Amino acid sequence: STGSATTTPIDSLDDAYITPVQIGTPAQTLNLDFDTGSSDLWVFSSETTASEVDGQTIYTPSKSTTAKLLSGATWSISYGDGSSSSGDVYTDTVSVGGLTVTGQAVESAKKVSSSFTEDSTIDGLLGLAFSTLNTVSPTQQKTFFDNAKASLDSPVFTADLGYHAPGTYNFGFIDTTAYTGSITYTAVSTKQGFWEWTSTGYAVGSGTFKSTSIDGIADTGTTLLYLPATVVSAYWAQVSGAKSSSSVGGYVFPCSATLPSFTFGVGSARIVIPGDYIDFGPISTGSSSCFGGIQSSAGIGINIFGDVALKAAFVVFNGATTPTLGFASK
Repeated sequence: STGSATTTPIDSLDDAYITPVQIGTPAQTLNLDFDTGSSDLWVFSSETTASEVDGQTIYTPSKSTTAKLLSGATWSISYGDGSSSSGDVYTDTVSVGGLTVTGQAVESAKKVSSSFTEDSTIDGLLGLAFSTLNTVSPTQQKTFFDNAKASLDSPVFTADLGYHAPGTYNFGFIDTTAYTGSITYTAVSTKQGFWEWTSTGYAVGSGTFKSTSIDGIADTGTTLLYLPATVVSAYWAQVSGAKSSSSVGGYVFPCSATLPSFTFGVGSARIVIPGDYIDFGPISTGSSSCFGGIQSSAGIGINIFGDVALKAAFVVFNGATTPTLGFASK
């Protein structure tokens, strides 16, 4: 089998991407944030504290004839950005772009933190990291991809995120029309449960390429590109007027400035992030100070190849017995 779904930016900045997901019988369609940095499929629901729901579409398990309570099961998650949620668990039928899993753990939120409530466009998350990070207790549950894997034509999914535009998640096949050149595959460590890999280096604009190993994760659920402070300093030094602002919480720059591209290494291959991808607009409405899309990972404890980087590439998440990542230009 295969599946293919369009993923759509939630706003004009590509702060995140939502993908429609069918849950239950009859189908309840929710717009979920596909997140290769986590491993829980959780949704706003009829069980979510009323005051914490503000415009989201909810899953109502009582209206699904295929929903079954996973008795005794609870979940609770906290994300790198400080947000969180928790609740109980049902199993139900879940379909993504024509690909159907029966008996998928659907984690129903009883509580969500403010940032989720405040974002009316995201109805939940669909985790695509490794199932070892799944938070369901006492019995850990598998991700949608893990459950679908054996049935797929090939045990892979691909992320093709758009710049200020929709893109595509495919399951079970590689669309050879979606990228230019060849796909370069690179080793993955699953030891922290992430799609973790090592970039071979970087370049700033037309500058010479610096060969240096950068360990990080391919994370569709993170907006920006978070890299070591040295790398990030080298980038923003090439932007007139840029500075790191402790009050704002990272690098900012005047919108009158021209942003250089940023290139990262995949083996001997090279992915170029155009400068425009690194602009995240005014820090506040009307401000001439713009927020940068490349920021320091210092104090996160891991480097994160988030949407800023991934949307410059066609990315293969290869779930073969030994997982790998593939990157192509497009």
